[PDB]
Amino acid sequence: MEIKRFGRIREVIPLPPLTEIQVESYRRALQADVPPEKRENVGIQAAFRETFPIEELVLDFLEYRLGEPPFPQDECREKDLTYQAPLYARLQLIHKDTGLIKEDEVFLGHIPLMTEDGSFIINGADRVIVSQIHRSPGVYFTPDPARPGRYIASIIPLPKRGPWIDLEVEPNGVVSMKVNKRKFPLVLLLRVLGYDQETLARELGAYGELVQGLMDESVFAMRPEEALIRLFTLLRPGDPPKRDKAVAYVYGLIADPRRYDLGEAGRYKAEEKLGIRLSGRTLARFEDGEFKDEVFLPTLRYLFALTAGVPGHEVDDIDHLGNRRIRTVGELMTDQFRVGLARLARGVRERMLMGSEDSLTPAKLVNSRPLEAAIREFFSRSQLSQFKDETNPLSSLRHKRRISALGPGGLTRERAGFDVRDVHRTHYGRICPVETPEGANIGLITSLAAYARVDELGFIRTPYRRVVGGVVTDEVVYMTATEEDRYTIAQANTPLEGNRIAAERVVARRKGEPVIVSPEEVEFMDVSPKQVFSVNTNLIPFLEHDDANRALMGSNMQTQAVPLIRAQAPVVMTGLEERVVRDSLAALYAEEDGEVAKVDGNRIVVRYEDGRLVEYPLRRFYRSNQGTALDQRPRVVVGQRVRKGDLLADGPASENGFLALGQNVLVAIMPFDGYNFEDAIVISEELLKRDFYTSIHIERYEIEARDTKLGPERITRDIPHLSEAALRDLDEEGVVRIGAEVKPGDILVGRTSFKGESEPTPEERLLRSIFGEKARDVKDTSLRVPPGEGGIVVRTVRLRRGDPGVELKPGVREVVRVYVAQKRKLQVGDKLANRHGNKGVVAKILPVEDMPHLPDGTPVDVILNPLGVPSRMNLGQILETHLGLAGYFLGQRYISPIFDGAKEPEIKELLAQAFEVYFGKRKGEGFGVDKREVEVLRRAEKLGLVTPGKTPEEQLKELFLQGKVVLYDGRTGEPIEGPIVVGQMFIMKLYHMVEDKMHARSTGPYSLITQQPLGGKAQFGGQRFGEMEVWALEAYGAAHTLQEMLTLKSDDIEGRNAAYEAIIKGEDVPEPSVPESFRVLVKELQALALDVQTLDEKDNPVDIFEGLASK
Amino acid sequence: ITIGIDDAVIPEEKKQYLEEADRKLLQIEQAYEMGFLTDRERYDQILQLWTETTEKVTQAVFKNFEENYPFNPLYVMAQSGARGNPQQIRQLCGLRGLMQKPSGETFEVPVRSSFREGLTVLEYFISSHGARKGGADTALRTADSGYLTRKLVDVTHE
Amino acid sequence: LLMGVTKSALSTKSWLSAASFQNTTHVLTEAAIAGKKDELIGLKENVILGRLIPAGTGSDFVRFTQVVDQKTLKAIEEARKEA
Amino acid sequence: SMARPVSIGEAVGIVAAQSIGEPGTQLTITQGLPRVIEL
Amino acid sequence: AEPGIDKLFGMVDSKYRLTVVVAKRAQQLLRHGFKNTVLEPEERPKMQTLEGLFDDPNAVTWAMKELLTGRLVFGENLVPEDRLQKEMERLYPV
Amino acid sequence: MVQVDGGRFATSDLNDLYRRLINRNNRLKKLLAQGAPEIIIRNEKRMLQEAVDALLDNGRRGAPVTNPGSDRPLRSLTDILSGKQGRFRQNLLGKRVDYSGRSVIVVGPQLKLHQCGLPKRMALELFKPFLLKKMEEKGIAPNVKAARRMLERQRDIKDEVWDALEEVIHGKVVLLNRAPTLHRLGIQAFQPVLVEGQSIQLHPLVCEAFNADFDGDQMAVHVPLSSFAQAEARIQMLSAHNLLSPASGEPLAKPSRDIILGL
Amino acid sequence: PVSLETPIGDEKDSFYGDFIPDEHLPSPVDAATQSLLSEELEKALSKLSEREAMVLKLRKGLIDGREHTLEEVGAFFGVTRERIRQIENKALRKLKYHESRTRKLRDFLD
Amino acid sequence: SDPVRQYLHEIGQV
Amino acid sequence: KEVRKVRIALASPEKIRSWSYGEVEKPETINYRTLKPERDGLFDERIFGPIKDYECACGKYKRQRFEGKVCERCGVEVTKSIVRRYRMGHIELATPAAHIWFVK
DNA sequence: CTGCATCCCTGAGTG
DNA sequence: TATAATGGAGGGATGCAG
RNA sequence: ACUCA
Ligand SMILES: [Mg+2]
Ligand SMILES: [Zn+2]
Repeated sequence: MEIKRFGRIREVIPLPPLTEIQVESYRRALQADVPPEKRENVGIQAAFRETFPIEELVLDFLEYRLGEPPFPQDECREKDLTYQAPLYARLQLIHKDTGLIKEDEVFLGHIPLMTEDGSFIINGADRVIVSQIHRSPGVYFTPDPARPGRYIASIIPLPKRGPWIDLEVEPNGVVSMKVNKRKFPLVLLLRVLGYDQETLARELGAYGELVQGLMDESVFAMRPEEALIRLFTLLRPGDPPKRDKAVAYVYGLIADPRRYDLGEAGRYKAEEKLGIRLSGRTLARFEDGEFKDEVFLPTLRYLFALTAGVPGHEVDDIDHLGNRRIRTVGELMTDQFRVGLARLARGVRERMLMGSEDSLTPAKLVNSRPLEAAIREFFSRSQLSQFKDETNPLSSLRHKRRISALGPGGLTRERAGFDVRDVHRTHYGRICPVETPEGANIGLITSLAAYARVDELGFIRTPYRRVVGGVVTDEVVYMTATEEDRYTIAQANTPLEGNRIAAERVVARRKGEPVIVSPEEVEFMDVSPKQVFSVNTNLIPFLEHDDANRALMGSNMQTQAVPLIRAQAPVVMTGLEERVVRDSLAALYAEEDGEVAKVDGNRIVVRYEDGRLVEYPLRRFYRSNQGTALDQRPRVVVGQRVRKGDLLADGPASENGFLALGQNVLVAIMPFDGYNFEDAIVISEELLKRDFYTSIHIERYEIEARDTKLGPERITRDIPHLSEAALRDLDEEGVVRIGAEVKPGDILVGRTSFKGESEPTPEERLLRSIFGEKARDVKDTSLRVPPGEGGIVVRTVRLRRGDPGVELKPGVREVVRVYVAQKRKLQVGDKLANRHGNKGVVAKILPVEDMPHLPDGTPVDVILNPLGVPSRMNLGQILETHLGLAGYFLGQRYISPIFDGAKEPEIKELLAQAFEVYFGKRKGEGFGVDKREVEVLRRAEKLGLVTPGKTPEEQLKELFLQGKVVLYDGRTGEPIEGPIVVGQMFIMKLYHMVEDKMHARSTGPYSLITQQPLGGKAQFGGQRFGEMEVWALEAYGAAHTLQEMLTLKSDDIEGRNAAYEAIIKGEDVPEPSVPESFRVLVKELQALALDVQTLDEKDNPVDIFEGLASK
Repeated sequence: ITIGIDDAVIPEEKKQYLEEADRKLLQIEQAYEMGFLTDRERYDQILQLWTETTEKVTQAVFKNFEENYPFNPLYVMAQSGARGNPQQIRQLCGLRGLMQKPSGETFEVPVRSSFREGLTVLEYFISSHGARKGGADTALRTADSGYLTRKLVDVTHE
Repeated sequence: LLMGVTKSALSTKSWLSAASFQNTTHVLTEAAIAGKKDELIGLKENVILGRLIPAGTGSDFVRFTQVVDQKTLKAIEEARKEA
Repeated sequence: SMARPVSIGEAVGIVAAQSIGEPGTQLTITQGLPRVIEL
Repeated sequence: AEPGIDKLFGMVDSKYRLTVVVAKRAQQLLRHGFKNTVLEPEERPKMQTLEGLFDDPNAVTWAMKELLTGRLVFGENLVPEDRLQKEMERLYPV
Repeated sequence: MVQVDGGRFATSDLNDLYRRLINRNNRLKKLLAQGAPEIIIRNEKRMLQEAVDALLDNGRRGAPVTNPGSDRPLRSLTDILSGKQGRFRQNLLGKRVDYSGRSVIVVGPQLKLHQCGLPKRMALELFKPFLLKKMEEKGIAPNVKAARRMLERQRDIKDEVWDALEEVIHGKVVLLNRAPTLHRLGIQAFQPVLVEGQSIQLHPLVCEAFNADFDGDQMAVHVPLSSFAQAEARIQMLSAHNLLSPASGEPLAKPSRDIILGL
Repeated sequence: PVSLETPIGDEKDSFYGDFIPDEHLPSPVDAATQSLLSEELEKALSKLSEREAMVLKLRKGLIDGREHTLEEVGAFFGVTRERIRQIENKALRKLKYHESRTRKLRDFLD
Repeated sequence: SDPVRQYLHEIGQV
Repeated sequence: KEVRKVRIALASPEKIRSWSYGEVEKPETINYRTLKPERDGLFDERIFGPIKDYECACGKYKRQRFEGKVCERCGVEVTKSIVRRYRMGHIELATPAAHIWFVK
């Protein structure tokens, strides 16, 4: 079909590699494809260089190398393995006394490898390392909140890389330095650095009254050694002030590059703010036996010049994106690598003392367990390491571009006020102002802008076109916020004739401030509107017409869209739906030009120009992390000529290379019998008939048979006391057969466990005697289908003990996995949503005959209530519906770019072209205007919609240009008394489905200590009746219902047992007893040496333990 | 009852009020550059002018609805109390209005566009500040409200 | 004396209520020193004890109300008259 | 809730607390919920 | 709404006393198998099954209807508890 | 100290704190018996005091004692008693309960004010023991054990048990609740109408008191068991009996949205 | 072993031990089933004579908890051990017949 | 407040 | 009798010893091979009660016909296992220790 | 004034 | 059971004590 | 923690 795209803005550059923030970060961190001699001192190389040489025998580092993965990605996902590469390090042990050298390559374990799409495979599960925003290290100057005319100087290194130092001018006049919560006069530390009164007087004397507050005679009287011992006594009281100890401590605190590490960005920010040059990333140096200052004097000078009001000195905006930087995958992984390496170095140093001081190899000296433990900890249990969101490809694409202010080394939720969550003016082009979580995490979790990229220092940069004179060049400069604040940047929609600015007045920004400016003052220009918003936000057509609060929900809900079996791209696109499928490697493309040799459901074989025959296998019906089916379908035919970059196979939720998160349905905006009341949605049974919004979902079940002290657990078809009807679909070994239908209660894998030793009750003795049948040795522990689940068994995986290639955790004989899939049709309670924030649950599925329908008999698909539009102020869906009506009758789709798309006149023109097809067809078919159409036109000209006096066709066209049509009620056949908006809308089926969320419980599992029911549907748990529900029951005065909640329905053991027996016997429920959690409270208070006594009216003790706890 | 894009009716008075506000802003800038009023007084006068212009365009929206389109969907829903309030209808059909910086200080330039006309990327980014600030306000306020409710329950329960 | 809702709730005579509110250690230490006895007057105490709260159908005002049909009522009346 | 004299036994303090607290999330030139808590 | 709920609230000084009376009367009806009812055969609450009209199993509906009739007497200290229980067990055995 | 599913062992931190205490106490006794100098005895006594402090209230004084290879402080008795997760607020002033369920809500315009749509399977689970008794009264099962064994498998469920469940719930009411429960109308009593499907059907007029809408909200269901609880729910808690706000005295169940629009 | 207080999620809101059921204490269903078994056993034993039901109750431990030998039951009833064995066998015969007739105790065989 | 430092100080007195 | 009041008060060492069914003298928990509780340990059945209802540790007395009996061989009382939620132990300190609640 | 100690929404899902 | 070894970091409120 | 209300 035809695809019409609007907009006159020409983007000089395409979108960057959307997952490059992960890929390039990790590639720079590993440096695997760089030959070891040509590596830079970065990442793993920097960590090794920092940890070594280990001095004490001297152990030094030469070079590392990374091997090839022992298993591929698919095998890792299959076998619960980490996709990783072996790490080796060539170390030479040197004896500086002997000169002896023993060199060896030691194995340091494995390091997880990032896949092509920017994710990891940890213990079989896909995971993403979310980038972390934080304060950039450096030297900042903030206003002192207590004293207005004063300021605080803050020296901040990298996280975990040293203390924060605070320089302050105390009210008494002396300058204080704050380190590790202790304060002292900065003059003492300056004296340790070797400064004398002459130097300070000549250096800082230009700022009048502060240098005298800096002067202290007793400190200048004593030489730097006495000052060093004095400072050590101030910082470490009680520690005997041995001079070498003081040297070591002060060096490790300030001058040690191993214990103190300003950022490379920190060094750059310090050099740029103070106007100096750093020889390293420490605040001072230990050179020629003494201490030499680096940072302290420039910072103190800047502080004094700022306090004195010396011009050219400013305070720092700490939320400015020039002072806030991103730590990506490589940096966090390298930090944990460095920690593990330091622990390994401690082990090495301890080994260089014990044992034989002569016979030692690098292999004997190195224990790699700390390093492996640190890396495994980071990748498995860190907060920034998250379960990959692969609901649809866009889910993972967005997940990889996430930015978190939380996590280790960052904010807690209470530490986050309004300042951090705010949208800063420097977020322009860097951080999306729309896409952020609704609720407690708002402002803390954000998304990277579309055109943004993180530089090597960690600052987000955005592109701008250079403007010389009045001409806009095609050269683009990626700027940081700090450099962006220098220029006057015009908007991307400023009129142009050629490369020349065609407007006499342009809209521009100066330090984020909007301004009207002459074309001679234009230094740069925006690349595109797309650069201001994230990837998800850039997929919302007519975004300029949607309120931001609802566009947020649209962006966040595109993530939750479920891949449909008949998924299709929207009729109104933004132009990004192809590129998203491209960069999220779900779809398959051709490497070079060539011809398709073979097309199968499982594979595609292509013969390229090179003559080489390349076979691409297709992922078919694979289960994602969230249960959605990831499967690739071939889009080419045998003998087809393809070019470089042509589509070969469609991934999940993609149609011919375009992103397909939902379906295009014929929607009518009107109330309907209160079934769309309060955002609810009414749908047509025709949607289920033609399998719209039907999705495939796979669930994974697992069971282990292990060795017990009572005998082995066995996976077997022989299960005690079971009928052949129960064992029908199990094979010889006890595993359910592939293709069988399983429902709740059915057996997936049969298993027997040896009965725990137990004396049969006398009742069992008499029963056994009556029936004369021996009680079996084993008990039925088979895995069964939980309530509400089931489907078709598509796969079984079995792993035993003693078969080639597999080894389980200790004690486990065998493990069996069963994969069950299900085709889910749309039903009542499932959640739908569009890209504009309109979301609702399906409340009614009507038969086709009850659906409102067009005059030509076409029924609508979805009925949306118009009451959801005015308060929400998201008009983008309305324009989408109008343009979708136009494209529905013209048989074409559209690309309406963001902030530069189809405007109302063009939509009116397309609607006229569509009305011609919609009505002249009828008129040629030999039919005139309907009677009910005439009545609707009467009521419409009463509404001022159509001009009175025109022909019925002219008035119907006037209505059609407004996007409204005559609609017939399928129940009566009479029309709706007014013209109604009808058109094609793109609606998605979200991951929230009633089938997953419906749950109920009579009785079930209880907790160990509290004896209260467990929680969760997965544990068959009960609903929590919290404090506020108790408040509700109290305010109602419902005492017995509340007491049932507190006793019979939970943790009153006698009470609940007697209640169940009474109800199954038809008797009324008994009087409740003492809640077991109260006895738990009594005993836990006794463990705190407190006597809690229940007393009667006579103040006599009452035993709620019934003699069981008293001797 | 339905909602098309034409059901958000821009009053003819909007252009008149906007040109009047522009001539007034030019007068204020001229009275500033001649040193009659400070930066403070000029900023306050701009804010007040735009506030009164916003009120004027709101009243124009609702008067045009009342006189020429009394059965307009937005107007019916707002008047009946079924949905919507005057300020949301103003954002739909009039102007979006003044937005505030993260500091709470208000921008000199207002958002002249409405959601039917569509904003500019600059205006949208300017509105995002207030949107985010309101979201954070609600998120941090729910906890205080619940804490207060629990305090009151504990003090009045007997 | 005027004290806020927090201090007033912490100062109540019932130590179960105060200890279930806030500052559990302080309340419990002072109550254990004083040998305090909770009379189970309020609602939180009886909720902790799993008791029937002194409100609504649990109020002593309506709790002991009896129901009897006129047939059995008159039978009991004749039985009590003949004693 | 019934437009009639309250019945003996009605837990009145709980109703007071709930009535005061329920609109708390709606409190916004105005001091608002901080003022309510201050009082 | 429950039928005649306004008149039922009119019978009592406290709504919770109405609740107590209804609950205790329902307990009586359940314990004695509805054969202690003050209702007439045409006043018996009915329930529509697939077979047809049967007696309403819900004792609370029964008790509210009986209370609406006025043939029940409620109050405090009308009779000792043991004497009441045993005269009821004599008039309507288990 | 319990053995979990896979045969692994899980234990409380109080055991480790008690072990620290007992080790230090026995070491102190042995050091006293062997006549150690006063420096050693003093160190051991101070360690014993620190261990008792750790057992009673860890982190109260000094650094919190942690398990090896972990920064997680061990959970002492004081931590068990106090806090949002403490014993009082988690297990005493509130509990998880039996005979409760939860599902996504859907607007039920055809419902009367005192009614709510309840899914069939939810009702079968919530009223399960009543249903067993009814299936024993009718000839559906020989006894309660056979009725439960029959309900266990979903394919063994015939259509007469649904009629029996209809007979069970007759006249009874259930409690619907939506979090957050800000005022007493966050819980309301409704007569259940059994419905096919998995969604709870809520009456429109009560959506304002629950602050409920249908963009994905879920509600919890509870079954009052006794005749007393059922009477309390039908008389005091019934939705149709609470029409005015206890705060303002104004009508709370009143027309809104589409109703106002049409009128 | 591993700590029961091991956190689940990076919220402080849940523990590992909260997901571990109690397998020791009988569920309400199991206690109800055992009570119904005892009651059905007494119903079936009432269909015997008092003497031949008492013989079975004494031999299988339903009384006093211990399983008496044939000599002890015979000496308690003043008969010969062969006599008590015979009346035990005929009581078991009547029990099996009533079981085949009423099919009451089958469901408790699991 | 630090038991290790206190014990080391006590050790340093002999 | 019905509970009308709840009293809380300090506990003397005498009252603590009156609560205790025995002294936990060992830091042992359960045996590494048998998985049974270690004697004089934190889970000792001789102190806190039997693991299984009306059954001693070694298995000499296994039914309710003995209740209140204390097995001579293993030293466990035959009662309901529920007592393991109730019965307290105690540790006799060699030196008094301050309750931190009354200190901090 | 400074230092330490305490509460800071609920329910639900998943993992 | 014996070479000698000797110190390891971005909130805010109010309620206490020095 | 992440998500929903
Ligand atoms: Mg909602
Ligand atoms: Zn024994």
